[PDB]
Amino acid sequence: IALRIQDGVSLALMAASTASTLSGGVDYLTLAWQNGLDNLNGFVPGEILQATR
Amino acid sequence: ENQILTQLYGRGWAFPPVFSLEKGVEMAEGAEDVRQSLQILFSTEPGERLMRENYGCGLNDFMFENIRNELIAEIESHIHDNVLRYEPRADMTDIQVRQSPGMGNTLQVQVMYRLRGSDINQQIQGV
Amino acid sequence: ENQILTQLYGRGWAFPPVFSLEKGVEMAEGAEDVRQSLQILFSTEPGERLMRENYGCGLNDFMFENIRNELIAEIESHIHDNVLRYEPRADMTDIQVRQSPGMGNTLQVQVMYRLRGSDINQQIQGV
Amino acid sequence: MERLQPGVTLTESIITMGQQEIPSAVPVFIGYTVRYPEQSEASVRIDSLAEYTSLFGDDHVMMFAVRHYFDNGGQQAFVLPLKDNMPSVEMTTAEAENLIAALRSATVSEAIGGHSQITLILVPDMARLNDSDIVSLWSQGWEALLQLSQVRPNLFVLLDAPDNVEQAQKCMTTLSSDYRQWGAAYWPRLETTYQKIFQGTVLSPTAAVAAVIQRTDNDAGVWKAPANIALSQVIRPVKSYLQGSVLFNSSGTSLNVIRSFPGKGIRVWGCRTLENTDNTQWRYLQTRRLVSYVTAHLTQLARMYVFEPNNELTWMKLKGQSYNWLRQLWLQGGLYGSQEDEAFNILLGVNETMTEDDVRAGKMIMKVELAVLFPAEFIEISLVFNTQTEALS
Amino acid sequence: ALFHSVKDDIHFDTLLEQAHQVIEKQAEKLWSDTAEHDPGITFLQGISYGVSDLAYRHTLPLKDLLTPAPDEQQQEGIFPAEFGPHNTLTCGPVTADDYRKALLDLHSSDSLDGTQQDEGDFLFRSVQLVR
Repeated sequence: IALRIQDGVSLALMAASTASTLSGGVDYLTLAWQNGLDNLNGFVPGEILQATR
Repeated sequence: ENQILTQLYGRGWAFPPVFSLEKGVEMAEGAEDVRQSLQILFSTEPGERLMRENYGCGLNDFMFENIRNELIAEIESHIHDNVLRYEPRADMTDIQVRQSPGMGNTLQVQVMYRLRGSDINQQIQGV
Repeated sequence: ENQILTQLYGRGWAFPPVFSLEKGVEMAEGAEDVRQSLQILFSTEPGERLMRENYGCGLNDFMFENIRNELIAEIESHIHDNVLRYEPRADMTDIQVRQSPGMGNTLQVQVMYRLRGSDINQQIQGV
Repeated sequence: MERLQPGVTLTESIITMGQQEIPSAVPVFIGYTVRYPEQSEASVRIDSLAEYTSLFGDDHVMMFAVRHYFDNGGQQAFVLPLKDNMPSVEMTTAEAENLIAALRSATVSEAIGGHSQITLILVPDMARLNDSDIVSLWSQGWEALLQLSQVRPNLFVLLDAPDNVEQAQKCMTTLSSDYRQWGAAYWPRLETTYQKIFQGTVLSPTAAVAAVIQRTDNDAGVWKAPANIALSQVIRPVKSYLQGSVLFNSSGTSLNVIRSFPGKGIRVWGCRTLENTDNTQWRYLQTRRLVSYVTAHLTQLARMYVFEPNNELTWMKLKGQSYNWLRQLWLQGGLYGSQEDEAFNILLGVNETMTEDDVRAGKMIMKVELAVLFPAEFIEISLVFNTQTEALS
Repeated sequence: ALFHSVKDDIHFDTLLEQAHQVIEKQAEKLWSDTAEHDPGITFLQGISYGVSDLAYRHTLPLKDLLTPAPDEQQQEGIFPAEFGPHNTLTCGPVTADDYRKALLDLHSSDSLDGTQQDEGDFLFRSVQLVR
């Protein structure tokens, strides 16, 4: 999955939206590890995240 | 305003979180925790709690829709199964939804609730 | 025109196979591989691939037949279950088949598709 | 790949989508274009962006409003271009007057008032003067726009508010037009996902709201309020939501705000016209658009028997056909009544509405009164405790 | 790869279970309602997510933690170029044997001038230093 962030949804909130179409969503740590996040809140709202399983 | 109802519902922080120099943080005791536990739920909307993603009454997703008997019956259904999930200590007993006589746009909901396990009136207002 | 969509769909050779002196063969990247993977399928007819015998859209086996509402509904059925077999990365979302206003014999099909797993618009045209 | 021989040859030309033709919600985009090639007509109808870019040029501020209008779900629109030159990167004060003087001109007032298909107008080029314009220049543009919606019956105007909060409160108070109920102002500029995701282009908000006005007209009719519906291609409002909490006034003029809900998208929040509530009935946007929907559909019934003998017969054919339509609108949930004499009423007789000279002058007088609904914008919980009335089984 | 072994431990669900056990032992009488409504837990859930945020930054790989920001860098990488194995393992020429290792190295292109930098063998085919 590729996801477009929008304005102050957290990583804890965005990793719950992956569970709609990923058969049990990715954890908010393992979502941050796959994208190579420097921080848990280190995403700009324009950035595209990727959620593989 | 007794110590018995504290043993059924516990002590927690009051929702206006005002801190005092004596006794620390103001504690909401037993019969008043369950009222304030309903005031927290109606005041937050789902998604803005940090990790508990679906916590809070979503009355925001149906407003700016016209007042009819089908919107009113959707509020009483939504406000009933939401207190069942996020309030185990308060059982609802009646919902009255009606639009106010003064201003026609606003409509006022009134939730009547009893506490579980106990039929003890509150003597007067307080905390 | 980012590196993220390459990770979902991969890099492949562009269907106009034009070779350059720098960077070798021109590579069709992630969002543009899936468009060109549809351009290869509509452009080949089944039987003229070498060992993959049944690969390609057979729109040749129903042409020179008269334009009616029964031919149009047979194109939208054929063009739907063919993209399902030979294009796993692009999901179809609408087919519009109509005959052109200028020349009455030719009819123009329009396939609207989204890519799977991603809702990311393309910014402007290119590659 | 033989393109002249008969076969299956793929082309790059984009053909049009099957239009649904929503009749009661269709916008004009009156702005500066770079090409201006159309030589037959005044204002032309576009259907897609790829049809627009061939027909009005590329890379301007009015294109990104059309491109964002076709992303949120709008399917047909008109474009009336201004004939003057396209402005600079920033708008100079000598040039920003040339736009508002072209909005008061009869060259753009005759194209709108002559076409009679458009139901709401909007300028996406008013947010171009949001930088380096200098406060009253915004109000000189709003008073031009609300006057432009007076040329013919069914017209509305969606209009841009200034991003600066002091400038917004001043232009709300110092407007002073007598036609304020035909407008609606949506405050923040949207940062869409078009280049120059890192620096998305800042955009007028009204191009997205005209698509969701058209989108809520398709399913829930004109009587439904266009607020609380998600916007497609936007990242964020460029101003914070908490900075604009003084824009809503329940007693004064209230300005519609675009909110960002976490987990729920970017949403329109508020359906209010520009209005100072001294017992006004056209307070909400949906009330002004419903009452102008029943004028523009009772004129289509009353046009059918102009030049008729004006006896007692052709009134009962008018009192019968309009009663049968208003009841058909009332039974769709449109008019706030428990019975039909509570929802609406019409009167037409020779001793009720008209005099004996008005029959001799040749006029019919029909008096349509109709009730409307309220949008439920505030909700108040009460939370009372009720073991008092359990009443010992 | 410190992240994959600690991944179950630096977590909101397991740091919160640590935090409830401090409350349930020490303040079980005065603070008896730890449900998801009260302001006491929501302050704690804000903090125990901030600690899970803070402890995630420790599990980044050590080459990416130790690099500074690109505005301020000493010229070569993580350890300075004086600290490479060419200077940390090698010792000075003190023996007659590594006098021979050093004198055998000298070469015509190492000269600062002359002979158009292409000609030349090493300067000495053998040397012998002795008392």
